[PDB]
Amino acid sequence: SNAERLAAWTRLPWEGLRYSYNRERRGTAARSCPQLEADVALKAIPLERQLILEACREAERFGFLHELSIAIVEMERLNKRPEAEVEEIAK
Amino acid sequence: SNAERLAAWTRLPWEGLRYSYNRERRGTAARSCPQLEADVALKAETQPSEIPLERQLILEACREAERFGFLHELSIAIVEMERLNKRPEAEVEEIAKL
Repeated sequence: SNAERLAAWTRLPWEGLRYSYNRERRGTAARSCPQLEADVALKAIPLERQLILEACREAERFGFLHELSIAIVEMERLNKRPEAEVEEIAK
Repeated sequence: SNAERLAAWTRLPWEGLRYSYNRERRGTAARSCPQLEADVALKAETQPSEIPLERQLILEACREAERFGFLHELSIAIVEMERLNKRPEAEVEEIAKL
């Protein structure tokens, strides 16, 4: 789905991305960042990718994947991801 | 936090991982290995799940290191043990990004 594409396209570290997931999950019963990280540790693709992937899937399950994708693109542009590569995820 | 990252990354058995936890907890009020083992075993008892107890033990130990301020020392010790078991260096850099 688009959750996997988004998770595979991003270049941000989870250390940064976790703030956007935490922001856009507001109002939903999706897992917190502590819960996502703990579930990935307890049920043990590179680890950081797994966390991003689990976050994006959770956003899709709880209906805020579009909001998260907007925030990720914003963070990417803040870290100078070229527009030609933002074009890849806009489709 | 980085406790969850470390616990997810390590493949060491608790039988081995308990040594680095016990060595790096010196000087702190962190729980001993038997205290962690009894606590986690009871928690796994009161909430039965498919989660391997060893994975809960390791996560608890990493969280305890973070609480008492020796998580960085525990990460170094864990990586040394993993390197002794020939954990591929490409995987070591994944955890070294902390």
